[PDB]
Amino acid sequence: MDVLYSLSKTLKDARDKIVEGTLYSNVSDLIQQFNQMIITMNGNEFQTGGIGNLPIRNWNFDFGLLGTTLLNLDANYVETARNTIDYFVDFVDNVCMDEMVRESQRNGIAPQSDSLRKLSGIKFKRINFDNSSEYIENWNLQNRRQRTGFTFHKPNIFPYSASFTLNRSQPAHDNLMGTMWLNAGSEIQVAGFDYSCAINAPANIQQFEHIVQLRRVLTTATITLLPDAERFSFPRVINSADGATTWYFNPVILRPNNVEVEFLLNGQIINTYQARFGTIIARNFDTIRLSFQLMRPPNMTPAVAALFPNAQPFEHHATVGLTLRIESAVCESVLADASKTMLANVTSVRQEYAIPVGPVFPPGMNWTDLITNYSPSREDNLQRVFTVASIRSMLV
Amino acid sequence: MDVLYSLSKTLKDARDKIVEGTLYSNVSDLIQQFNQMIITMNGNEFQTGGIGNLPIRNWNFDFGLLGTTLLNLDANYVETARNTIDYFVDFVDNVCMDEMVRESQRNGIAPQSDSLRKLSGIKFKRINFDNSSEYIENWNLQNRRQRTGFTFHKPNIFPYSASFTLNRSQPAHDNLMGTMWLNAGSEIQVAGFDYSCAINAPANIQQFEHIVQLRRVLTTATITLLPDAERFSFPRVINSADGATTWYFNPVILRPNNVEVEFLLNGQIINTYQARFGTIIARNFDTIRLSFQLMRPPNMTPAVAALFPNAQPFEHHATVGLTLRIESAVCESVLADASKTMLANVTSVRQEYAIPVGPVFPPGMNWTDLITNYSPSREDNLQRVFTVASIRSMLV
Amino acid sequence: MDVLYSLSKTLKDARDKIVEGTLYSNVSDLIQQFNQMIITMNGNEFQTGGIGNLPIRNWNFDFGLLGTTLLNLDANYVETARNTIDYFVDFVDNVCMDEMVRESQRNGIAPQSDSLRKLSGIKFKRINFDNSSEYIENWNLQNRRQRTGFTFHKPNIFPYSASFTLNRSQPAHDNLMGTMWLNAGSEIQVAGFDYSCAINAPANIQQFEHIVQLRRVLTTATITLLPDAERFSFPRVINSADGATTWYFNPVILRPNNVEVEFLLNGQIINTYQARFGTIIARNFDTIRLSFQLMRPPNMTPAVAALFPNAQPFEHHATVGLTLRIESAVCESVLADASKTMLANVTSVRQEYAIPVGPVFPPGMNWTDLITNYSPSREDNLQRVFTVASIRSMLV
Amino acid sequence: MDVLYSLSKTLKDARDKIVEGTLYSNVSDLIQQFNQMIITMNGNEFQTGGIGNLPIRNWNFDFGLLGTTLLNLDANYVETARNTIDYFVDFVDNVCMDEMVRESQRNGIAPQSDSLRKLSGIKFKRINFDNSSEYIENWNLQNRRQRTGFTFHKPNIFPYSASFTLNRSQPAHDNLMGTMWLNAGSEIQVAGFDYSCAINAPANIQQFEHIVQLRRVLTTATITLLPDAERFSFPRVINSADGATTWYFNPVILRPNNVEVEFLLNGQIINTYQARFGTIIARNFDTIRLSFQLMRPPNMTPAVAALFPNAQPFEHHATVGLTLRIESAVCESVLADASKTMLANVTSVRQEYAIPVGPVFPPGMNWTDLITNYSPSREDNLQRVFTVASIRSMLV
Amino acid sequence: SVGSSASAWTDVSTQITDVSSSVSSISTQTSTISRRLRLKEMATQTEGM
Amino acid sequence: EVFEAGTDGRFFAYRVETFDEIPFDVQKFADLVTDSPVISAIIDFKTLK
Ligand SMILES: [Cl-]
Ligand SMILES: [Cl-]
Ligand SMILES: [Zn+2]
Ligand SMILES: [Zn+2]
Ligand SMILES: [Zn+2]
Ligand SMILES: [Zn+2]
Ligand SMILES: [Zn+2]
Ligand SMILES: [Zn+2]
Repeated sequence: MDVLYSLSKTLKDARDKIVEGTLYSNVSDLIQQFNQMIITMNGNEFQTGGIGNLPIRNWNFDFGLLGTTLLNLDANYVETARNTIDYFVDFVDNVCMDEMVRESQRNGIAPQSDSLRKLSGIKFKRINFDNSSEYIENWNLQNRRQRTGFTFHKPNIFPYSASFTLNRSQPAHDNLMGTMWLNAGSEIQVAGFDYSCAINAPANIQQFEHIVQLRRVLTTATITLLPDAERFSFPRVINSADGATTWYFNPVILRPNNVEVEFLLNGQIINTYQARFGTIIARNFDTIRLSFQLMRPPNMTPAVAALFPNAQPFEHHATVGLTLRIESAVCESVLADASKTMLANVTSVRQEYAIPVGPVFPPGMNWTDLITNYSPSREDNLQRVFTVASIRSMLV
Repeated sequence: MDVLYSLSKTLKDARDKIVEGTLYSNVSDLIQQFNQMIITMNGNEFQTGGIGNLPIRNWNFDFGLLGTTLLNLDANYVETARNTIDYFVDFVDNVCMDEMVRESQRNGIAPQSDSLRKLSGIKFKRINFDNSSEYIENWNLQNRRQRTGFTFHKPNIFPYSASFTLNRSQPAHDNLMGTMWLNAGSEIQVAGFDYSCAINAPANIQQFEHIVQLRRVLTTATITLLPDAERFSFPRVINSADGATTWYFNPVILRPNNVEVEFLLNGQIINTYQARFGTIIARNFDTIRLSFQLMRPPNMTPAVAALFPNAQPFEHHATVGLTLRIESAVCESVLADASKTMLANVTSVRQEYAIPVGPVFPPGMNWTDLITNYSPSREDNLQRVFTVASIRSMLV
Repeated sequence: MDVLYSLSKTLKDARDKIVEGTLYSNVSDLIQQFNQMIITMNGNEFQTGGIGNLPIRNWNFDFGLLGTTLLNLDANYVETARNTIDYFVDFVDNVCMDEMVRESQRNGIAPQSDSLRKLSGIKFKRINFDNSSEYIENWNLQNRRQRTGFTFHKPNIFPYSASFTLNRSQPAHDNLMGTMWLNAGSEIQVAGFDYSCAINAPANIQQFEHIVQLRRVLTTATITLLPDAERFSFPRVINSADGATTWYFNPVILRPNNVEVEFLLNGQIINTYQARFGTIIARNFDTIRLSFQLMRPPNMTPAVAALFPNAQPFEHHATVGLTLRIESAVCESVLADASKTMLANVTSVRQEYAIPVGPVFPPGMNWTDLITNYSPSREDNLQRVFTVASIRSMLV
Repeated sequence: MDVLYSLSKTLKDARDKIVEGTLYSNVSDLIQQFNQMIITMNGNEFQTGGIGNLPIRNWNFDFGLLGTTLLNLDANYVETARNTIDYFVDFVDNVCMDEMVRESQRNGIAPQSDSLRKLSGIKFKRINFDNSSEYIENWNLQNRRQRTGFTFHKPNIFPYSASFTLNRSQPAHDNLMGTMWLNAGSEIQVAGFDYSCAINAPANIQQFEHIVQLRRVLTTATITLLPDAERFSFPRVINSADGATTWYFNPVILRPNNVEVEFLLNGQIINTYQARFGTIIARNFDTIRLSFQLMRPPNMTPAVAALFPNAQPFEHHATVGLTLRIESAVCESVLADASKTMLANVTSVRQEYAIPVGPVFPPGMNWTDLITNYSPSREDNLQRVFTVASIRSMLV
Repeated sequence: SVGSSASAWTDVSTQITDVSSSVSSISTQTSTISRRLRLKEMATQTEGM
Repeated sequence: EVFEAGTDGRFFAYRVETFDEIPFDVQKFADLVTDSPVISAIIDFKTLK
């Protein structure tokens, strides 16, 4: 991985720095690294692609080196380097694609393709140089087993889940009490509804709770908490629990009461925020516990009093809500996120070449299934393919 | 700060570039910088303080120089360098944490911890090298009293405030007219509601205004403006101004009319946008003035006419919304935003070691309190701690 | 850890091989390694701390080298070596105890005692030699991020839980349908009972399902599956789910029908066994789904028909069972088993010296609580303490 | 086999002993053996896989020797040895997997994979060194036709069979006399039941006999014999012999009378145990004869006398039992047991790669089918694959 | 089912069972299946004569 | 590979290229026989061998 990353980085630096008119002092070290790469790859035969529709490609390297004494690079030097750069870029792109389309239950972190396995030989270690990207840095630290993490903007940590729970119900679904939530990406919208508006509840307070377990520990996370769940704020017709029938929801939004957000790690309360909205910080957690309450307004204007009678029928259903968006976080494991394109790259490569479904990843690289069952083996293979995808995107 | 940043940058470069097999030409300058740092730090005693639960730690530097004379770095070289780098990284992280948890009312831009004060001596200036990060670059500019610029994605510029204003009201709250808004992060949602649907208005037009005064000047801001405010488009039960009673809101959304978004700097109109939705540019501003209108539809189908009677009661209340999202901007002062982790890092470090509340920042590093009263002392201390946080995040 | 294990291994080899009359050629390499250990440890001061009732002990090393002059070892040589080995064994045992009684939430895999932290310095790497034990091999593999493996005989993977679920119940508990299970150690006994004997079932079949989620992935598992559950096959008086009353269970065992044992990994069926009893192999799994059925006998002899009437009362309650024992398995994470004495050693050391409860392990070193909430921090600390326990047991 | 085992053992020793900082005197002989391996394997082409989903893999060996002079091993030596060891371990794992998934009716003891057949040439005999494992030791001894012994904890010697024999029966199944047994793994539960409680039997004694023929001779066997068979001591609805109907069993357990356990070899009484319960030793046997009597209590209390009337109906049925557990044994032939993982390893390898059912082993390597028809060819193939599985387990 | 998935061709039924001769389970399963492969003969689902 | 069943209860698995019997794999003969073409054994295994 480090050798493949070094190949890609050398080629990117060759494209960027080997330009017409540049001082040779600007590229002396880069030219040395490029010539080392040519020297190491020369005389080696590579084969990439025998899986799905990825065609069998054979790579031979017999390229000449680059000059080292001129003062300023000219068009001749760049023309000489460009053909080698193109061939090497094609080779690296195909190696990255070959590695991205492979998985193993036993050793998912080890190279799977024949080409990357050959590049793990000792003789290719000479190609290795600066490993400065975030993903390669994490790769090396994690190989050494050092505390390292990835920074995500809008981490895709919650598998899709639109569900409801009815604590009070009956076959006619006319006097209900419960919670409905959407868990999607970095967003949690939860809404606790009481059809009776807590007329008969003790102290006229009804308590709703929502517990979300994250499949990986998020650290140094910035969260936006808002007191309304706009997703569950309009009339809906909702399938029953078993799909036997449909029930009617007619929300009237009351502000949530006694809002408490607890960020817990292994059942230990790490962060607690009471009646706090806006930006909050969750330093280290794997579980989110949202506790809110519906309180009857002790004083109601005539229209408000008309909304909530003493007994049934209940035509307007009192709802409180919360919205929790993870703006950014840090996680020791790789995740899909709104900023990076690693998951998109891997999925695109797998789909374009009809890669047969393996024994590790869900078919079609579905992220909801992947994050629902994010096992250590899946984490290993996902880190491998994501690092390869970043390496490839460095050039392609 | 520059010396601390240089230590962190040298250690990050050493971790990235000192890898087994790499050509020495790839690290010659890096090895020279690392040896310079070793020579400068050797023989010096440092102590990271015991503030809060942060442990007292003593650091002594007696390290040999990294070797030259290798064509390609080998495993022994990398092992020795890794031992030295590990010790130095631990020292740097502890110093950064010690500096992040301290503040002063006056001279808050200067180093607070003893370690960073010692590192600010002349004898350590040798360690200083490339200062390329945005935060260190802006630190240097500020030290030179030059123009500073921080680029934010979704700047956290609006303190949380969900409020309403009733321009026409009465105890019954059956015929109201006013505006209700939420200002959170980079988002402003506003909604002007008229319960009479401007039946008695001078020209069947009700004018609504919302002024948001930013506490720091934003430049080169791209803003998405959308017609409706979904946050205020569903039925609600809202406490009265003093909490004595609650009123009922039953919006029916009419499109906003004669929309007018003005971005003002020091009371002077810099940008104006009329009937424009989508992406707009506010080049330099510190105030936003949103003026919209509810125009009664001159023609109404029977269903529409049934919602808007000539007189009370008004069961359906006309509403015109507006959503304004600052997707990105540039500010001379540091701010929390979605992409960066500076605020989260500082808050996490303060919470982890139970740092007592200081005399500068609000308890818990609450961002709403911080930016509601973003004083120059707070700005100095926040820039200092954010720069230290970025320096630390380079390595942790 | 590797240095501590190397010390313990050297001392064990010295005890086993330095015997009266043995040829020096049988110990030449061992004597050289022992003398290297003497040289490395000489001049170093160690302290084993006073956590709990462990006495604070100070260790000084000023030992002369072992001789190399005798063709065959004699009584004097053995006695001198015995004195030195006794001191070193005392030191190693005390270090192992000091390490076992310590735990950390942040870095549990790193050494916690100051003695083992000092032994992790570079100067002690000379002591390191053959790492042939299973636990040290797995430690080294984990440090390199390689596929680890621990082979357990009767792995203690199921936390103790004797519970029941009543799918059909009533206040008088005379017409019940449900399941009762015991998941203890490597054993799962489950029994589905129907009081009506599926008289009114849709096809005279009552389906029972038991899902046991393993806390860690098990591989290469030999499993004995037997039809009947002897534990839930005799009359019982069972507390109600709320403890308000007691109900009577009077089983009559019927053969389980359509037995499907599924071994699932990430929800995917890795292994399936239909009506297969005896020894089966689950190659890789983390969940067990046992599906069985109570089928009403289509034909009954007069006594059998007498047991099961068409309506209540039901004095004999039909029951089907299943027993599942994991004879042996392989797990990447450490576990308690019936063969190894690591858990017993750690628990004994903690209890002997009255170690106060730490922040990681349950407050008895209780295996049920530990394996229930088997967090990654708990796993790291458990691996550390178990490795140290094996190192200590090499000597003590 | 010996060459493959020697490769695996050399690689295991290299992993365990070639570590950073260790004295070269600790590995001098090991380094010579490793170099001999390199010399012997150099210039040879191997191919593995091609059966089932096991992928085709080509191996070419061109490695330099380890000849660097040192006092203590350093990082360079360890890294070079690690690269070589990684390649060799991958090769050995693939060869072992290839050999495990193959079988032949004729000469199943001989190598099946072409890789192992090539490794069986004379030119590779140089690789051969210490053969100390139990399985390789037995392999070599059997090649020499010396007595071989595999020691099993809880040998899997009895194929699963839950059966019954009715010596007296009738269509109503209300007056039955017979025996029901479970022979599973190392456990034999037997229960002789008489519904009449020997009211009309000669001397009021009924005699039951259970003969169990072991498929292979067991020696030095430790057995636990217990009076009661808890599996056949609760009410039970059992199927008819031909499944036409179901009969009822309502045990009342009487202690077995005149218990004789005969361990026979070729029909000759080798061991005899009379009324002896607890731990017994069977030194050499291939058949077990459990003979026990149900004796009607000559004197009964009224409660006991109520259970056994002179004539029918017989609501309570007298039952005597015996439980026999083989805790440990020694067998010349290979078997599954509770402590080893070779059967599990072979089954996992065959299931993972979808190996087609061969001409020797039953589908899915069902142990019951294998041990029921444990033919000499099956025994040879099983020994081969188990030895290869142990060789692989040394590394993987 | 005596197969991977349920099918009317692959279902076990009454089979009063014959204790006259020591019978393997596989034998009973295959005989029950063949007695329906006869209806396969008379359902145009055969290949040869 | 040929799987074979009989109403008499006799089952045989073998290879086409050489007629040597194979461990009969029930649960595979069933899946093959539910869908794939079924061939009457006019020249059944014993006669073929
Ligand atoms: Cl965004
Ligand atoms: Cl046991
Ligand atoms: Zn964004
Ligand atoms: Zn419902
Ligand atoms: Zn009001
Ligand atoms: Zn109950
Ligand atoms: Zn019968
Ligand atoms: Zn055991």
